[PDB]
Amino acid sequence: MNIFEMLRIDEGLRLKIYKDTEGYYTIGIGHLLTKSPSLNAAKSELDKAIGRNTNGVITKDEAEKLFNQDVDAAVRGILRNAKLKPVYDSLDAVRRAAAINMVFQMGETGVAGFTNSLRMLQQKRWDEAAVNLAKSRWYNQTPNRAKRVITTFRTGTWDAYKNL
Ligand SMILES: [Cl-]
Repeated sequence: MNIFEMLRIDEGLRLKIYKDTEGYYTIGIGHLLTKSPSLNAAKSELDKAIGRNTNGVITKDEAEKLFNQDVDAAVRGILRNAKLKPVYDSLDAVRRAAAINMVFQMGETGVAGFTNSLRMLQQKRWDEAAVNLAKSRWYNQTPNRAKRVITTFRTGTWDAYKNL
């Protein structure tokens, strides 16, 4: 298991434009295109992302290319953020994956707002951090995925992803 396999499990893979859990146009492995309700606007973003005039449809190779870029962007966002970087630096590689997962799903700004959870993670108060993380719109809206990510933070193991 690793961050790529982890996010592949959590996001799935779809080669045609679809709507994510919030109703936003998305493609591939959870690549958000736009928050606009316009499918045309989504298609425009897709073509710009891929570098060709698509039919709202991409190849697996293209989906994986975007995915790698998005994983990179998440790590980049963490390392450039004053609130996220020290917590990330403080973590083991398994828990680092959980942090990347959250940033991939909700963005750097959203994750940086988990101030109290972040503090508990940096203190390595795993059970307390887990309890705090679950007190969120995030957990309520995507509880099964959030449970997996929280279990990863709680245990520093891949146990939540091993049956998957
Ligand atoms: Cl599930």
